[PDB]
Amino acid sequence: DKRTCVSLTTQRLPVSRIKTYTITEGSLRAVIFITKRGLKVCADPQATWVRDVVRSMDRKSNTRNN
Amino acid sequence: DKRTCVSLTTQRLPVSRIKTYTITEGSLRAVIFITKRGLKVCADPQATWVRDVVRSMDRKS
Amino acid sequence: HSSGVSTQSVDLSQIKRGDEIQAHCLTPAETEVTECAGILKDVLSKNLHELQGLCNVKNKMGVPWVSVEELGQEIITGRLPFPSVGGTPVNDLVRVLVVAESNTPEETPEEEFYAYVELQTELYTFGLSDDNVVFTSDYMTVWMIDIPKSYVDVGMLTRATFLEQWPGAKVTVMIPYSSTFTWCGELGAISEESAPQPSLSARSPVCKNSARYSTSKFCEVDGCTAETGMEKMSLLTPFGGPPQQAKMNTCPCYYKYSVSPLPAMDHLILADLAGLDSLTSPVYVMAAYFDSTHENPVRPSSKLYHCALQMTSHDGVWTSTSSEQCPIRLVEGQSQNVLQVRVAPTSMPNLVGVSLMLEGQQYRLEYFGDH
Amino acid sequence: HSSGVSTQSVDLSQIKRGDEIQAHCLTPAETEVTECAGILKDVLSKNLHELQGLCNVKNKMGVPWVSVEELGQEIITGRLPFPSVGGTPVNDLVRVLVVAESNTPEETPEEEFYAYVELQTELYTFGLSDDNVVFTSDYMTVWMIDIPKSYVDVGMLTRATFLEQWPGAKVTVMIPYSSTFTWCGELGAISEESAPQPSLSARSPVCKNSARYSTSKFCEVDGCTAETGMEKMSLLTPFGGPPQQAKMNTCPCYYKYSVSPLPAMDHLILADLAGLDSLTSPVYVMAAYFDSTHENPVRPSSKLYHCALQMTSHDGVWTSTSSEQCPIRLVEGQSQNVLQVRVAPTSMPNLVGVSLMLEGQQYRLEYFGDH
Repeated sequence: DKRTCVSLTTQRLPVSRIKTYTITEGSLRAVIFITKRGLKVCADPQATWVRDVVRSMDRKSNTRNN
Repeated sequence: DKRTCVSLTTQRLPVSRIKTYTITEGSLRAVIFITKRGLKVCADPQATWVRDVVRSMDRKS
Repeated sequence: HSSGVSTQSVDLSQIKRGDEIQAHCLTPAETEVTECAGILKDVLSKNLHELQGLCNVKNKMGVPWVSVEELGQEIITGRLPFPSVGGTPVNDLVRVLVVAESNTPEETPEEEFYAYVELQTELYTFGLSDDNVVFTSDYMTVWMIDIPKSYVDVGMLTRATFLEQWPGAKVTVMIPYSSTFTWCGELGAISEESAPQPSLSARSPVCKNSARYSTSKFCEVDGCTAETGMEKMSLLTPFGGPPQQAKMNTCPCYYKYSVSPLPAMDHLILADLAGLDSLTSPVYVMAAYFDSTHENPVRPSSKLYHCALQMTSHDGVWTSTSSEQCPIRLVEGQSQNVLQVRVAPTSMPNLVGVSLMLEGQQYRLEYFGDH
Repeated sequence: HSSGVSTQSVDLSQIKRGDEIQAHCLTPAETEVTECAGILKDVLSKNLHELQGLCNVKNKMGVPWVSVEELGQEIITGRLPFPSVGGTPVNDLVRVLVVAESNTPEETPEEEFYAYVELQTELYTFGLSDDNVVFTSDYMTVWMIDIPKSYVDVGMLTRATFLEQWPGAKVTVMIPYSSTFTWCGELGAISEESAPQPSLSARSPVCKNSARYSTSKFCEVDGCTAETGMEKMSLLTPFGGPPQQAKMNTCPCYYKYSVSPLPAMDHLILADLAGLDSLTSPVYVMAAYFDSTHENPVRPSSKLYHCALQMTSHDGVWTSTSSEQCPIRLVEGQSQNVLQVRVAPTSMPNLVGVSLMLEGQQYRLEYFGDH
């Protein structure tokens, strides 16, 4: 079934702890980070630190992609 | 030495328990009911119940 | 019985000037006793107990007489089981109506009826003075007073000092929680040699161990999944309790504190109640919450709101009544024998608590804390 | 020196734009960070630690780092030893400045300095968001926020989440209590393997079992007569440790709660302090009291007030600031080495508590409460 974020984390998450991410878009669109051990934290897609991580990951999953 | 009232009781005293009495003026004008067991109690003279206790005690004084 | 919980509908239309009593005696209006004391003088002369019909819920407890011989006092003191968080400082006040009374003796005694009632909190101690009376009668006095809402909650001890142990002596604090819900806390006096007799009223911190719900880590284990329908029910009603069983749901805690994706659902079930088939009096459900809309981070202080719902039996079918901004609703469950308290998942972060009030039972569920 | 207590005089005239800071930064004014952020960007960009001079009293405590590997968090949490009762629900708000800093590492680090800081109470958690920031630096951030005074007291937990165990990390909460008095609660981070190191700060229910002081039945026993000059002193300073010994008097309780006639004396000694001859910094004494001036018995809404006095050593001779509308005053003890806190017996009923603050010690004396 569908899962939506109700609350967004209020603490930044180190890129050095994220594994992957997605961007579900409901009434409360958000970036769902998946920590290296399985936790799923929602974050503001508008937050600078989030954007920074989303980029850092795309730029780290690109070079590490052929 | 001398004694004063800094506060006036909020509860009533049963007249069937006030041995003596005495009014005191100065800092805060008050009524000082002494109980049959000793203990003293500062009350308000403007307080309705108070006047009722004095007068029903004055029939014996 | 010296204790228990009871309910009843309250139609202000069928209440002597109730329309007015509500607005001038149970609402913080004129700061003088003039207005209210007028309305009650007129109405209580005809029917001495017209006020009893204003209590939607009545939670009474038996407290023993305590004597202070030196001063010839007969005292009864007790912790009223306030059904909900009183409020916040940023809130306004609530006009409460205190009432001391007792049975009218057969032979007129020599001493008349007198009672000093005080609602003492930590710092201050609100006293009901002569300047607070709004009505008197041979064996009953009614005091009016405005107390800041947050003062009216656990921590506020109720003490009533008498000079005689009048039979049937009791003190009642009528506490309006909303424009249409009034809870009456009652202290009924009982033998000095009797232990305090509390009503079946409990307080449950549904979300004890808040940290646990910061993420969906324990969802599977806690039993909160799409599979179970976000329902992990646990009994509120103790074993020998009334035949109406009440249950609470812990899962809402995830929807209130989690920053993890949770199953998308229209409503969560905060609690349910069975036994409606044999329940005669109504059921009240009160919610406490914040309206974080239009908040300023620099001065983020919101007011705590309260809405109360009522479920009633009509032709074997229970239906719900509602308040305006109420985040919760009551609807029939799996059968006519059950009712549930539904709320929207997105409302959980601002929901402070919900309380169940019905015959012989009162449950104050809170979503903050550990006690 | 992980923990401790320190004081200093505060000359706003000697402080770079101190007058503005304490009016748009430490006072509930513009509901926008803009003003204060303005003053602070100028002032702090020059003299970085300029805010430190506004702390009349600083009370720091060493608190162990608490890791959360899964989230890469390094948290420091602690309950500040608030000096006095925050306030009543009737009071206004107090604007606080929350600072988070750390030492400037000699070599540029990987990550940048970061810290989320929340002030959490039972019902609400005031998070200091980006919308609250009024200043930032490579290794310092200052937030600002208005909170109802009553929330700022014991019960408020201070929580600081970081991402690295920044050497020198510490969260400070500058809390004004009056126009001339600002108390700063500092949480200094210490080894994760260390034990909490709080400061020598005690809270004391001077009038425990207040029902005892309702009459003068226990004056002879408690040693509170005229034979004793109404002085039942008790050491506040533990052991023969800190060279300055402070003492409290329990007799004031009688003058606060007793409705019996008590001795007549122009003053009472609420407390005293010895060791002024070796004390190299100023002593502070804050009284918390309710305004006497009779209110409406129907709506007893009363505000809580705070006033701080300052004792300074001028050539070995100690003098204090004016106690204009402050119920208490500081005078010289038997020697220049001793100092006393004096008060009129008449003002005890409305006195809530007095706090003593000096080098290494802080004593919060409360006249209400039983523990």
